[PDB]
Amino acid sequence: DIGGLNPCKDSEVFQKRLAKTVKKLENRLKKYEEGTPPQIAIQQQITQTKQRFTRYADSNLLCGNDGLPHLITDGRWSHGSEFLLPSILFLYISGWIGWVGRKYIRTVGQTSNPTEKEIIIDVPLAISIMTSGFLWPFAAWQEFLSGDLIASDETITTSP
Amino acid sequence: EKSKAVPFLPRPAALDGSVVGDVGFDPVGFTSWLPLSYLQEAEIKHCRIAMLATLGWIVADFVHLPGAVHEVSSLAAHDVAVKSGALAQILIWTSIAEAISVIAISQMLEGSGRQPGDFKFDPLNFAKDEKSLKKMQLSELKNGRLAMLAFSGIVTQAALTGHAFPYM
Amino acid sequence: SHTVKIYDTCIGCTQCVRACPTDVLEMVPWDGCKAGQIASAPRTEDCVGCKRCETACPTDFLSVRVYLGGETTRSLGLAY
Amino acid sequence: KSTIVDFNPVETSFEKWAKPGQFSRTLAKGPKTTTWIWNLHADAHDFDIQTNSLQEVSRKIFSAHFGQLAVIFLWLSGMHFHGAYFSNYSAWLTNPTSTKPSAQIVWPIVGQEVLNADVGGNFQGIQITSGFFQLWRAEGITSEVELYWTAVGGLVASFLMLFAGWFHYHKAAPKLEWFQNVESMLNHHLAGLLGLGSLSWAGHQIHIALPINKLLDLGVSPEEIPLPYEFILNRDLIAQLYPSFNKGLTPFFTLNWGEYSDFLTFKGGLNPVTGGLWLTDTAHHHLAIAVLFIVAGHMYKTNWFLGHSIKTILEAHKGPFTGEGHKGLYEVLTTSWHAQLAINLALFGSLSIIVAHHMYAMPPYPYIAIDYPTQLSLFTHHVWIGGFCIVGGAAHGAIFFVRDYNAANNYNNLIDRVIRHRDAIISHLNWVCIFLGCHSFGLYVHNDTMRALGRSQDLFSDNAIALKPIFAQFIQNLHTLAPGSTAPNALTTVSYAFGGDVISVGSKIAMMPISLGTADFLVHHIHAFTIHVTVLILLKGVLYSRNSRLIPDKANLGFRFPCDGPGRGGTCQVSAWDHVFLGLFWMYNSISIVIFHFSWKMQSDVWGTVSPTGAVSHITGGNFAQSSITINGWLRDFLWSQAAQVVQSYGSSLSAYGLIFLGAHFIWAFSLMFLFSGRGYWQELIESIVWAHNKLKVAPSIQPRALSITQGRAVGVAHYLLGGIGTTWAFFLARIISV
Amino acid sequence: KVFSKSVPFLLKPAGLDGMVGDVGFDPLGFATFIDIRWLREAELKNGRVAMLAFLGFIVQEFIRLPGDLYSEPNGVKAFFQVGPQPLLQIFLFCGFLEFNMHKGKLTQVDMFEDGKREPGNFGFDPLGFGKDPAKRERYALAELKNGRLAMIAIGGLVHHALVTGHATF
Amino acid sequence: MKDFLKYLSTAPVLLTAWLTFTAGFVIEINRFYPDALTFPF
Ligand code: CLA
Ligand code: CLA
Ligand code: CLA
Ligand code: CLA
Ligand SMILES: CC(/C=C/C=C(C)/C=C/[C@@]12O[C@]1(C)C[C@@H](O)CC2(C)C)=C\C=C\C=C(C)\C=C\C=C(C)\C=C\[C@@]12O[C@]1(C)C[C@@H](O)CC2(C)C
Ligand SMILES: CC(/C=C/C=C(C)/C=C/[C@@]12O[C@]1(C)C[C@@H](O)CC2(C)C)=C\C=C\C=C(C)\C=C\C=C(C)\C=C\[C@@]12O[C@]1(C)C[C@@H](O)CC2(C)C
Ligand SMILES: CC1=C(C/C=C(\C)CCC[C@H](C)CCC[C@H](C)CCCC(C)C)C(=O)c2ccccc2C1=O
Ligand code: SF4
Repeated sequence: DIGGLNPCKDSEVFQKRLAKTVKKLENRLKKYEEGTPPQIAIQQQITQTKQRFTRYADSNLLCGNDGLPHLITDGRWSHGSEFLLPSILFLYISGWIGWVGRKYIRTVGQTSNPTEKEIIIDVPLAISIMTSGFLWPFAAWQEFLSGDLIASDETITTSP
Repeated sequence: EKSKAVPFLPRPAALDGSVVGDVGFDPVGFTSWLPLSYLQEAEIKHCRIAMLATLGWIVADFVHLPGAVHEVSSLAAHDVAVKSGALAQILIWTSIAEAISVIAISQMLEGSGRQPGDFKFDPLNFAKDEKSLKKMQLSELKNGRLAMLAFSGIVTQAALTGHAFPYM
Repeated sequence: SHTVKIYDTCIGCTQCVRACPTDVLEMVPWDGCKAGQIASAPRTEDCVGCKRCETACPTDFLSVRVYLGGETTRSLGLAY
Repeated sequence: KSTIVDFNPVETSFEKWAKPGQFSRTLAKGPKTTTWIWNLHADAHDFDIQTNSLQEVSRKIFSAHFGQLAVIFLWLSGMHFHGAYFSNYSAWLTNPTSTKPSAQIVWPIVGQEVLNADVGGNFQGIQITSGFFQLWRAEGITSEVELYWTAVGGLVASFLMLFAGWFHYHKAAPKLEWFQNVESMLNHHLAGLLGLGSLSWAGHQIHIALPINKLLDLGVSPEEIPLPYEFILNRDLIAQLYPSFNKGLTPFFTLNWGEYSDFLTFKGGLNPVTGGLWLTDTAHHHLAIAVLFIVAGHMYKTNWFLGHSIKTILEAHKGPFTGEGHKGLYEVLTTSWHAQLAINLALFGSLSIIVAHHMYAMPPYPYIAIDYPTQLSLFTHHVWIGGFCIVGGAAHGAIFFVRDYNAANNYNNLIDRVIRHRDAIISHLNWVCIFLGCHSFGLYVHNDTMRALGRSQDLFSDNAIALKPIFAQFIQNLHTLAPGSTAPNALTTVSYAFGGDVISVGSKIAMMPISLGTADFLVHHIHAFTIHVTVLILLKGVLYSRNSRLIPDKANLGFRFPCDGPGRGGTCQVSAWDHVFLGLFWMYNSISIVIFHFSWKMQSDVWGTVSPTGAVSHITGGNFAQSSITINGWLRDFLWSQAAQVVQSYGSSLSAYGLIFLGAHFIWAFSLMFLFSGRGYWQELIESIVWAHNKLKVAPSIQPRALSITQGRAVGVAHYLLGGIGTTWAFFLARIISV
Repeated sequence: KVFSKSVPFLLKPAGLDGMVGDVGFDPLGFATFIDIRWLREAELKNGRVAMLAFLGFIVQEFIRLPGDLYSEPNGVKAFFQVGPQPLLQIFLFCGFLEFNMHKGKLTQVDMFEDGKREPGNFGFDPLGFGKDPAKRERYALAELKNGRLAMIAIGGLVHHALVTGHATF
Repeated sequence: MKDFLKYLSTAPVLLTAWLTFTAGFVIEINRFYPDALTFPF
């Protein structure tokens, strides 16, 4: 399909990889005894390996000639769960972190001892700001509009 | 000088007379480097816990709650109750009570006025004036110490010899 | 020998002179500051370039500046 | 109002916990730049600059020692708890020669359960190379319940040491005169600590370890072995194995000590069953050590008209060549903690290296000689600790010279006379270092270039120009002839390394004569050269810590400073700290070469398997003799060849070793950013980053500053050491566990 | 010292004075390091949501809607059978409600920044219950107590469905 | 418990607690839903 890849559900090398891993795990399982915790752990390993391979097969995942899932990150929504949705999730979380950090910096920057409140965090104010970051996309595009997001010329510059 | 309990030892210098159950017994001077209120609270907590524990051990070796899980001796009941989750509920509610206790003991140590072990729990009265309260505090302390020693003996004997209620 | 220059931002706090290990700087009368004194560099032939002088300077970007130049047995700190 | 302690000196309060940097006069005002954060940790234990009183520094040091001992006890308790709960110690007891010791199981997350290896005995976990199983077996511990109780005792002891530290800083802190009783301290540490510890351990060995281990070697399973207390209450369970307890203590008090030859032997060699030292020999050794140390503890005058005064001993040791001699040394060592730390750390690291040597040379634990990973790990770890401690001793000698050295109090004594001719010492040490390096390494390079040019007869090899270590071979011959000639009451040599028979346990070689040829000559001279260069750097740091021809007032700049400036052609790294930095680098080099020599020589010419007919086949096959004489040989037949197991560990239970190999490479390369660069570039880059932050109104109030020059060097050296030591760690462990 | 009325062995907590549910219950002092107005707003919203969700349980197991999707008497299993499409619409509608009811200021630092906002007072009163101020305080206390009881009961019902799987009945 | 809570509010203790909590919920997500290469939806 895309880039010459093929779905992993029809990739023979993918099933060969699964079979080889299961065979190695079973051979390891053979050298232990009865329902002893080592055998239980190896059986859990086998079950998890089978579940992971089955989930990857039924996941709209494209496999190359090596039988490994390749990620299609050109931007198409068909393979949108590989990069685009995790990209949105990370952008949300990281914007949350950056927004709460910036808000805390600007909030304790207007107190008597701004530097003290950076090594000794005001946990009440920190908790107040941190749970308010869920609106960071909206807060950012409400502070940029008001001109409160960017400094203009009070920023320092070197000699040249 | 010359504490009441040990007549040849000096008075512990932190227990003069103004505590219930104060016979001047502190030979190793635990009160010389620890707060008196803290030790009193610990002692009263131990007294109550061990009284409940002794009564429960003795009763549960006689009467069992309905169910197959409750058909074990008190010596072996810990491993069964922890597996069934019975002790998990007690742990949860005891932890809630002990967090409230953290707050209470902190407030008592930093002023307040709460007497050690005084949770004001008194649905009935059983103590109307100062004299009755002092007498009942002494009774509680003595019964609690006796029950702590009794539970110690009960557990040690039952573990040594896996006998029923007579742990001889 | 190195080159040492003094600039009128001098506040005459004498910290440069009392930090020179080779007696290069000295305090001379002046009328451009409250202290009425300014640092001078009349013995730059003994300047070693250690720049202790400008480590003790409190003015914003320095009032004593050391420009390293040609080397000499005195400026190289050679006891041999 | 005791005469030794002060009562309630410091109040137990949490107020100062909420004021970081309260100890320092400069840091107490609060942070203004990020340099304050780094200065906070760099001055935490520098008690000299926190107080102006030696008494307060001594009390802080005493409580810090208690905290350290509590940490050590907690670590030991954790080790015993892991042995009790997450180990296959019981299975290893019944099959020491076929079960690999494991005492750490790995949770099944993110696929990391592959790390749980097939260590044997129906167990999965990480193979343990610390030798705790062998130590516990030598202690007579035959059950995991005993390990649990030892862990509980360790926890109790750790709490006790924590309480002791708190008590002796806040409730009863000793006075300066108590700390300065060096005669009493030496008497107690020599008699009580050392001698009585040896005596107590001899008692434990005789009454617990001797019978239990004898029963274990006889084939008695641990379950039917009597509990250790039964060997004390019943004089018949121990009198069957050693038929001399039937006489009781009467032979001891009647001076008929010959009766106790049953369990106090002098045999030498190794136990043929376990491959370790005879535990009867060990018990006799500890008894003799106890008596010797107890006797040695009655030397210094403490409180009676009896014993020696160290001041009078030192002051009487003058000479024509040494002026006032040792006059003033007693005042130096009783008023400066740094001098004591220097001596103790140097001798402590040297002792650690000696311990490392004597460990593999004479394996003291049952079934530890045939556990090659344990032997390799123990040697390498102890040599690394020794090198670090020696560098620390040099560092604190330099610190004493900078800070606590008084010129007036040391007029014409040994310290003064050493400083007065420091030039001669350093110049001759420089010449010796150049001579040794030229010779050792250039002989290596000559071998390499002769081999590369196809001239095999021009090498410094055994089949070529030969450099036989005749002096060491003479000593080896003297030791193998000692039993019956110079040690007439010995039955076997102290170690089979000096010569004798091949000792094998379960077809695995425990010890064997270590032949010394031209390959050992070159590597030994490499060791000497590296040690000499490290000594050169550290001694130059110590001697030139106060002044020099460059900076005549270097002592006024302190022990730790980056430079004096770009003048004098450049005065980088003139400190004494910058010498402990370079010396750390050279110690890494020396110890790395030492452990490489040990690993290759052991794998190639000691370790291996013995055929039933007596044919010895080694791990590598004797390639050390002919291929360790060229640098290409070291690169190919050792590094490239034995790195095969590390690089091929992916997908196996040793994959963690490959991951740590790669990560240690990454950290070592990361160090070079700090080692090669300078502060100005990073400060000017932080300037633009701060511009961006200010543009987005997110510039922190604590101004971000690049790490100071000294801190940049410290970060570089720490990362370099971590990366190199971790790379060697992963390489050694994967290689010696795979094969 | 005053000592709390609810927890009689603890000192009276601060910051609860002028409230409509004050029994002095704050052993952990959450009102000291968190704004009391925000705490009351959160308590009221959690209570109202829990009441609606408890009523939703009881109605769902009884009545249900026509259709194959809406055929699970168990609320927990109904959360999965209904699919993501109906749930995401509820999520977006609740978001729209949140935005319009608080008029933009939705966060802990933004809400109550200007004051003039009684905690939990959305002005929602179409049926007119609450014109008389005498019964207003009683209604507020009843709403608070019912909300707390419904939080406890919503947890109880959800966890009953998880440990048994059938229904509440 | 006024300065102890201030000590717990210091940068190292707060960072250690936050990173321990963060690693905790990450590890537990990866335990309950392991081997997640793509978005679950
Ligand atoms: C230290 C207190 C304590 C502890 C840890 C236990 C623990 C146990 N008991 Mg037990 N018990 C206790 C006191 C205690 N008991 C007392 C005082 C009595 C006398 C009424 C009993 C009577 C009793 C019987 C008859 C049985 C047990 C059984 C058991 C086991 C499982 C079921 C269970 O939890 O009990 C259930 C407990 C009860 C039904 C009665 C408890 C009454 C409480 C203790 C008195 C009120 C105190 C109050 C609630 C404190 C509030 C706590 C606060 C934090 C909110 C378990 C090992 C069962 C078992 O398996 O036996 C082997 C069983 O059949 N116990
Ligand atoms: C026979 C008596 C005796 C013994 C056994 C020790 C033993 C020790 N001393 Mg010590 N000391 C003694 C007499 C003694 N001292 C006297 C008389 C003085 C006064 C001059 C000092 C002054 C002194 C200082 C200033 C320091 C020590 C330190 C140490 C420890 C060295 C660390 C070590 O090797 O780890 C081995 C560890 C163990 C074997 C663990 C078990 C040891 C336990 C704690 C027994 C300790 C014995 C103790 C003195 C008994 C007092 C009990 C108390 C109730 C009175 C070690 C525990 C150093 C240290 O680490 O500080 C804590 C240290 O800085 N000592
Ligand atoms: C008994 C051992 C001992 C003792 C008591 C001391 C005590 C002291 N040393 Mg010292 N030192 C030692 C051994 C010792 N050292 C050794 C072995 C070396 C050689 C490396 C040195 C080298 C040394 C130098 C070069 C300096 C000191 C300094 C000091 C003083 C201040 C220390 C301080 O505040 O650090 C606080 C503690 C830290 C900053 C910790 C830093 C963290 C380390 C560097 C990294 C450890 C990594 C660890 C192994 C884990 C890595 C694993 C990874 C995967 C994460 C203090 C008197 C300084 C001073 O001014 O003396 C007056 C100083 O300049 N020492
Ligand atoms: C492979 C890299 C390397 C090499 C070769 C050296 C070499 C040396 N270092 Mg070192 N050093 C290194 C890395 C290295 N270092 C690193 C990375 C650091 C950073 C921490 C240091 C830090 C350091 C310090 C701090 C000190 C040294 C010192 C020394 C010298 C010890 C005396 C000696 O053996 O001289 C003999 C020279 C050699 C062994 C080099 C090879 C010479 C060949 C084999 C023989 C001669 C060849 C011949 C002349 C060629 C002629 C032909 C040509 C003209 C074409 C020596 C020059 C010490 C010193 O100054 O000397 C006493 C010293 O104090 N080094
Ligand atoms: C009921 C309750 C609290 C009730 C309080 C009520 C109603 C009163 C509230 C009010 O008066 C106040 C306070 C103040 C007023 O202003 C408001 C009102 C509302 C008037 C808590 C329950 C709390 C209930 C709890 C904590 C239950 C926990 C259950 C657990 C942990 C079960 C675990 C297991 O089931 C598993 C998981 C697996 C099994 O195999 C094993 C086990 C162990 C059995
Ligand atoms: C534990 C609890 C309450 C505990 C209360 C206690 C101890 C109260 C004790 C007291 O009152 C007493 C006794 C006496 C008072 O005088 C004093 C106090 C001390 C005050 C509530 C839990 C409350 C728990 C609640 C509300 C949980 C709700 C869970 C929901 C809605 C889950 C939905 C999902 O699970 C599904 C359905 C499908 C999943 O796949 C997806 C999701 C979405 C996760
Ligand atoms: C990069 C660099 C800096 C800048 C380095 C800085 C500012 C250090 C920043 C450290 C951050 C802020 C904290 C550490 C973050 C790590 C992720 C934590 C360590 C990892 C743990 C596992 C230990 C210098 O200041 C410097 C000075 C002198 C010579 C070389 C250099 C140099 O190379
Ligand atoms: S900065 Fe680097 S180079 Fe410039 S002086 Fe200090 S040390 Fe020498």
